[PDB]
Amino acid sequence: MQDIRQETLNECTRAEQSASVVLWEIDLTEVGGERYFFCNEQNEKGEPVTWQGRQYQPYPIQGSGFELNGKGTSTRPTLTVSNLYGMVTGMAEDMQSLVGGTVVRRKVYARFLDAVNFVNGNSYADPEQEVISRWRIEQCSELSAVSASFVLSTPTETDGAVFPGRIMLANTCTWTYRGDECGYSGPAVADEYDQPTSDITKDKCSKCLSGCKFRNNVGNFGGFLSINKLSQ
Amino acid sequence: KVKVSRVPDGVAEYSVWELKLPTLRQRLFRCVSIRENDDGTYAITAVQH
Amino acid sequence: MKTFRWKVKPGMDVASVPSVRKVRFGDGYSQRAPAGLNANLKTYSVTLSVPREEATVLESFLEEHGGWKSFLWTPPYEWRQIKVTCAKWSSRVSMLRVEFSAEFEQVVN
Amino acid sequence: MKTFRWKVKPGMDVASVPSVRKVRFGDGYSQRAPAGLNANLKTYSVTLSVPREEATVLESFLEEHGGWKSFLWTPPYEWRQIKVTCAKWSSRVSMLRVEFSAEFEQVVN
Amino acid sequence: MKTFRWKVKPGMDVASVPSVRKVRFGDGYSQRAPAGLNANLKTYSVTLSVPREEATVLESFLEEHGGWKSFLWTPPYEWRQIKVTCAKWSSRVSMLRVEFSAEFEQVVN
Amino acid sequence: MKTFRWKVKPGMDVASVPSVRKVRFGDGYSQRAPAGLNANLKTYSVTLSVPREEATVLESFLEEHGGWKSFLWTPPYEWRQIKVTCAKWSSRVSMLRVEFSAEFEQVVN
Amino acid sequence: MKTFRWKVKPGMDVASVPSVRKVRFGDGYSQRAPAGLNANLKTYSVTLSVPREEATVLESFLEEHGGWKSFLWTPPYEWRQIKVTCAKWSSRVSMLRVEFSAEFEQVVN
Amino acid sequence: MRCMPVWNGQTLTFVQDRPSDKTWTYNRSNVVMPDDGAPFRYSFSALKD
Amino acid sequence: IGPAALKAVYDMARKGARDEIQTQMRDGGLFS
Amino acid sequence: IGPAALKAVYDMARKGARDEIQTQMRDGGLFS
Amino acid sequence: IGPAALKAVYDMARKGARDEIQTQMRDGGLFS
Amino acid sequence: AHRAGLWLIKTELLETQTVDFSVGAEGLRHVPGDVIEICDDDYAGISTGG
Ligand code: SF4
Repeated sequence: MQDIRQETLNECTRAEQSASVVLWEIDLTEVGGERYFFCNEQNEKGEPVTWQGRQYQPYPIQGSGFELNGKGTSTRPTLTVSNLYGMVTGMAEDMQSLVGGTVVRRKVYARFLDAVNFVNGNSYADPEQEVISRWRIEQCSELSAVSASFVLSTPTETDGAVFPGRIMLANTCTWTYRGDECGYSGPAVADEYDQPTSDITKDKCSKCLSGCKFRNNVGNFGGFLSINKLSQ
Repeated sequence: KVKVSRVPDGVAEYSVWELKLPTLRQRLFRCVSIRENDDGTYAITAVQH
Repeated sequence: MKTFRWKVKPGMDVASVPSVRKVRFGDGYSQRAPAGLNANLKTYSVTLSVPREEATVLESFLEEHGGWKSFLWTPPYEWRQIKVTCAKWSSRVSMLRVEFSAEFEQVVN
Repeated sequence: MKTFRWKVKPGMDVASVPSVRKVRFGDGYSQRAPAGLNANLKTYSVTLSVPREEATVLESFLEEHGGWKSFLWTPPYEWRQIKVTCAKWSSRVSMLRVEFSAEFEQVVN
Repeated sequence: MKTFRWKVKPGMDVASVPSVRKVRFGDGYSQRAPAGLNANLKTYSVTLSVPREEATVLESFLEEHGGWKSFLWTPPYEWRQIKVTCAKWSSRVSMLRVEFSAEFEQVVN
Repeated sequence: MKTFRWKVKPGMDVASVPSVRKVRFGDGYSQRAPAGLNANLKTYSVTLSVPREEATVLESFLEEHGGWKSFLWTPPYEWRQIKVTCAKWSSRVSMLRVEFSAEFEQVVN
Repeated sequence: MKTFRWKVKPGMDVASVPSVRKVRFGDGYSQRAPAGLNANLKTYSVTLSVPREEATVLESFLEEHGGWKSFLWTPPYEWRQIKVTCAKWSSRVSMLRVEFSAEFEQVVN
Repeated sequence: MRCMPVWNGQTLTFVQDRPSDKTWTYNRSNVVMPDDGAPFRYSFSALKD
Repeated sequence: IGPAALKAVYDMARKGARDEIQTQMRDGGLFS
Repeated sequence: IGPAALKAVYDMARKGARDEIQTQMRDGGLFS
Repeated sequence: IGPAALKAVYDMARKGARDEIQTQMRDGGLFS
Repeated sequence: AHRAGLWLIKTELLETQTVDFSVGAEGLRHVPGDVIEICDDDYAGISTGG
């Protein structure tokens, strides 16, 4: 069971109910963009729908195919949003196809919606009632002048992952440079072609033994030297 | 008509009631999938428990 | 936005169908709820006849808006100004008069 | 629950389709049994004629409920009060009168 | 089982279609055989008119049977008592009389 | 390019269906915009009546162009010369007259 | 090849639809070209009435050809001999005369 | 450990097979009636399964 | 509506078959 | 009857594809 | 046009599925 | 190992039934793993719910 609030359950039980609103939020902070809020309808006063303080904007967007099943493959829902005016194109050329960002979906009954929306106000307004679920954009299946279609996926997907993941190599270091495991923090020394330099912008390790010797960090070398003698 | 021992507070009209006989055995189940549908309904699949 | 000036011949058909979400349970019980926040929008169906010389003006007016721009019009049914858009229209050219038949959808935009 | 106080015109049509479970393969032995308790719910096809001024009140009454809310109405056919819902209605505006067509569906809730 | 007492207006339509198994060979030769052991069953389509006061009795009679119970009736076509079931029916409520239209299928059960 | 010189009969039907791009899911926010430059191209449903002897000339004129070639024609609707193509036409032969029915579609090329 | 002798009553319908290869580009531009080398072929629809005694002759003539052989005939529309074939036909037998209905497709073979 | 990894709405959860108590009861009035007329459809396992 | 409906349904069936095979090949499916 | 028929046919095609794959998996089929 | 259309579409879907599997079986396909 | 085998044997001997149904507008509460009770009047033959 999801820990749904009691008033939402009471609303679900009743025979005659209020409108069900889905409030889409597309988050591009991890990729490097801004977070965008969309909703399918305007409110009763012809203004953007106001939930808490967010004020989601009106825009034709639909998401279908959501499911909760662990027996077979992953779920892979689908989200369709229109770009007649070229917004999705502007986001995709810039933020590299909107691949990797988060999509958050909220389902709130219109009974609990904020009092700003209705012309006569709402006496039952309660901002705590919503049902939230998070997904991650996976691909842009289509992009046209009429619409654009994305396919979402679960944040925890196991398509390209292999467990042990760490390879024993004879001549190449697998660590990340200046990371936790390499443990190097000092002046810029060399380039990625083992050419001396001092600018901090173009300092990169070549993952070679000479590249590591430039740092005098041979102790933390990722690879295991002289294996190829035994493997032979 | 029945005559219950006590009437819980605020039992509105058109609310679900179940009769639990001692003879009959419960038929439990365990959900395995809940497919959200466009009409606003949910399809639920279960396996015996 | 420009306004529709010409008058409508009697026989206008106002068809309104709301959108609802229905679930039908076992013994006739059910759940009903509105689908959207906004109220429903009507679809006025009109017929109007104009002289041959004035047909060009009306045809050009409907042509310039295409099927994507909306214009103000005060239907005789309720006498309140609304925003309507005409996606398609037709005309039958007689000897003296031209008769237009078109369906004005209502849009909140 | 509001009530419907307007008067219908001759020709009201009552269509009843009982819900029944029947199994029959080809021309074989057939078995039939009811689907539930409230199997038979009738849908009433009504027609209303009201003047130009009174059309707004009826239209507002039908629009305010939408397709979801149910009102009380006592049909002229059997004279027993029932709860109905109007999911679609069409108006045909004339010079002096307006003619309404609608379908009322009996509901248990 | 109860008996259908009310009378039928002229214009009854009796439609009987047997079920057969046909195989069409090359040059117009063929195989024909009856599908089942039992004889075919007709589908009488009747219409009848009753006053306003007596409409409720007939509607209640057809209602209590649902679409699953069969009642005896002697069609004027052949004057032999049979077993019929009315799956659906409709009525047009005039000012003085109500006109029913229904299809009585014949069942051997 | 050859021209059409015959005269049409009362009752020409000019059908206009502009090409537009609209996106709307359910009852939500709707967006519309034109599809191209020459969005609106009309199809004229004409009717021609010619004697028995002059049916051959009109039939030959419509046949030699086929459905592909386009000819100039000045519609009586707006009196501006356009390029049209006739893709289908049907003739109803009478004792002294022949009646033609065809659809001319405006084209850009 | 045998020739058709019997005469056709007024009301003959001549329907001709050419075959074209069309491609529609973005802004109303297009490509049009004929599909085949040969010119299109009309499909005359005729109606003729003959006495009861002469009906057998016409029926035998049309039955002899089946639906695969063609006979020469000179339509009143253009007065040039062509090759036609009748795939299907029907006749309505009155007290004194029999009226036939058939569609003579034109075939170049 | 006989648990099925299912992605809940917000977090990846593991559902194990241990005895548990009921949550909600669904009678013939709570569930949707299809046009077929059967609210519940039961299926069983195969012989060789 | 004639054999054209059958041809269209056959094409749609083939497209669905390719889509289903590709869906099954990924992790957790029958083919994996 | 519009795109709805196409969508329904697509769903039925996918169901048929799953059923056919499961049928072919067992003994004697292509995948066995 | 009633359930008969559904049954016919299902049969055509199964035929398409078999054809697609056999097509993908040969060289270059997914199953190769 | 013996308990691992016994679990398969017992779960495939004891639990051999599945059910599928649709519940409208109140399925927000359910996630996989919930245990529910089914009171089918037709199955039992006696009226148990309303
Ligand atoms: S080669 Fe040495 S300095 Fe470079 S990443 Fe590996 S451990 Fe760090």
